[PDB]
Amino acid sequence: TAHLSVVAEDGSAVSATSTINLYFGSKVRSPVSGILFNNEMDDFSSPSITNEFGVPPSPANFIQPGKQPLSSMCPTIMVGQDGQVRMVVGAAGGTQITTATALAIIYNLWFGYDVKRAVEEPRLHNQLLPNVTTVERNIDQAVTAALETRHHHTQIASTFIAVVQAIVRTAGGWAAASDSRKGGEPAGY
Amino acid sequence: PDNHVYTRAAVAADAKQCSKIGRDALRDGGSAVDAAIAALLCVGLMNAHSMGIGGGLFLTIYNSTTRKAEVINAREVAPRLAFATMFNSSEQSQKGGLSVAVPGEIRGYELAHQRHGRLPWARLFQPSIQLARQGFPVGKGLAAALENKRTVIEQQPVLCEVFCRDRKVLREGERLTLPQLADTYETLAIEGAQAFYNGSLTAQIVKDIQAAGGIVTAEDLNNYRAELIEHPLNISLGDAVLYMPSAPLSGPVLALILNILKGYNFSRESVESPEQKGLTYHRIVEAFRFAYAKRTLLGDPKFVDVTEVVRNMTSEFFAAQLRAQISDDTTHPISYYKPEFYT
Ligand SMILES: *[C@@H]1O[C@H](CO)[C@@H](O)[C@H](O)[C@H]1NC(C)=O
Ligand SMILES: *[C@@H]1O[C@H](CO)[C@@H](O)[C@H](O)[C@H]1NC(C)=O
Ligand SMILES: *[C@@H]1O[C@H](CO)[C@@H](O)[C@H](O)[C@H]1NC(C)=O
Ligand SMILES: *[C@@H]1O[C@H](CO)[C@@H](O)[C@H](O)[C@H]1NC(C)=O
Ligand SMILES: *[C@@H]1O[C@H](CO)[C@@H](O)[C@H](O)[C@H]1NC(C)=O
Ligand SMILES: *[C@@H]1O[C@H](CO)[C@@H](O)[C@H](O)[C@H]1NC(C)=O
Ligand SMILES: *[B]([O])([O])[C][C][C]([N])C([O])=O
Ligand SMILES: [Cl-]
Ligand SMILES: [Cl-]
Ligand code: NA
Repeated sequence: TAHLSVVAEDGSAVSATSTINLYFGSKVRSPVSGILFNNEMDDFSSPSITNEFGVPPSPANFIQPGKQPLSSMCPTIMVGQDGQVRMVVGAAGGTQITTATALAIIYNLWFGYDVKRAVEEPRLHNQLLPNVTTVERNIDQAVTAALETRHHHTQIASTFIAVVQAIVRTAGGWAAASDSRKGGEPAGY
Repeated sequence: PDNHVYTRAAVAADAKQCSKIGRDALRDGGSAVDAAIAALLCVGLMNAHSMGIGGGLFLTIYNSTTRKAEVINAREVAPRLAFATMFNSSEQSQKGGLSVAVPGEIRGYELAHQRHGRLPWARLFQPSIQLARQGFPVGKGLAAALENKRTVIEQQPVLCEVFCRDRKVLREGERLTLPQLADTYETLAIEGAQAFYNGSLTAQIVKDIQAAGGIVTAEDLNNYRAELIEHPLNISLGDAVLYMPSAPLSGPVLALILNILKGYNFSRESVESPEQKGLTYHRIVEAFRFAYAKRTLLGDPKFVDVTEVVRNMTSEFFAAQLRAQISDDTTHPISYYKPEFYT
């Protein structure tokens, strides 16, 4: 998955999230065209496949011909009451997309972190099933302690949690950030 | 510190070269949509593990003149020959031709460009055709993905053909070229989206998917449509509106997380001491747990009736009912949050 955020000089914006699903998709590359084909069928539930201990397959998300599988993607644009874009945000990272997008928004909108900090700040994730909270390796360990004393069991992410690209309007113009977790950088004028 | 502030316009992509390509499209008079497409075509090269013309996408688009937002749905669909019981193991659903859904990417670019484009279609491809031919150093993200999937890549000659050197995956900094994709991008630039769906590329797409055990047919490609959504999901937060896609995407989940949390009136004070910060992050996790409990009823709204589910997930009053169940002192067992597998 990849997320891109764009604001043009006229104030119009695009938040776009695109995916072939797993790394390298289906692992089927055309030798002629070079196209690397998605494995988006894996995002459906299947009655015969248990994905997680104790978790039933979801019937709302079974395969039918012509159906689209449920996605965690959530490319978002926040607009102020005056009609000007405030934030363009989204994320990559499977089921961590939605929580990471929420966090980037919380971090900027409510905690008052600038856009680069909102992107770089450590994240955490819980999706109910499975029943664990995943935290990034550099999270404030007072947060880990606060979670554990409230009976959450935590685990540290082996790599990182999601990839966020964001733009926020400031007094100075359009502030942009790409996530160091994946290595991007923005550009503009 | 690594901040980037622009007086006029900005592109935040996950590779610097693709951000620059988007920016150059803007500077040349492109719309935000033109820039997005040019950048996306580049990300499909530099982060080829992540996305590209073999996949699908969603776009959320805001027009500052009309003050209207729209969504373009170009996510992949299950082919006509698909059925509920087609897979019996994770391997079957994840690897090989049968795992392939009908790609939507290029029809999405086309619909977005028809509605909002300023630059010629071919101009959007030109910088990526050059990049794919000249090659580029493998970046951090792609290098880590290559390492993670080294075994499968190294044992598949058609992947090795582009992603290896001396029979081993490329490492960060080593040059990657994508010469066949460059040619495909050129065909798309010249012949348009129809080349992919009902034109010169189609038979080969079908041949490739079927050779790998799949069931995508020409009819599937011919019948694929991107979809314009004139009324995306929104929620009000303070003096702002947040536009996001509804089912089959996770706008309803995001909406519920934020609507639960908005009643706590978070501010900079919420993170100013360890006591406050700890409680704040606990509350965030509990909001996640409530929101994900509701997610299991979501699916493609053309196939599943999600009307009432989504109404609740986007209701501030419903969210207040959930926030009232968040205990400041403890988390709870799974059943507490009432995950439902049926309505
Ligand atoms: C799974 O089993 C069902 C029932 O026998 C069958 O229709 C389907 O073809 C199987 N799928 C695979 C990939 O073996
Ligand atoms: C934004 O809306 C205006 C007014 O209807 C229209 O003239 C313009 O084409 C739109 N911009 C884009 C990029 O679609
Ligand atoms: C193009 O579409 C028509 C039907 O719409 C079909 O007869 C023809 O075979 C298609 N060509 C390709 C290359 O898919
Ligand atoms: C939010 O949602 C619905 C669209 O179905 C509509 O009642 C309302 O106009 C939308 N608000 C904005 C600001 O677009
Ligand atoms: C929506 O929420 C109400 C509680 O406010 C609940 O009674 C109802 O069952 C929910 N509807 C669905 C479809 O879950
Ligand atoms: C999930 O974790 C919580 C928090 O410690 C615990 O109360 C519960 O027993 C766990 N298991 C289930 C099935 O919820
Ligand atoms: B991406 O590689 O992070 C996968 C996203 C996919 N699981 C979806 O559409 O939610
Ligand atoms: Cl990304
Ligand atoms: Cl190639
Ligand atoms: Na930055």
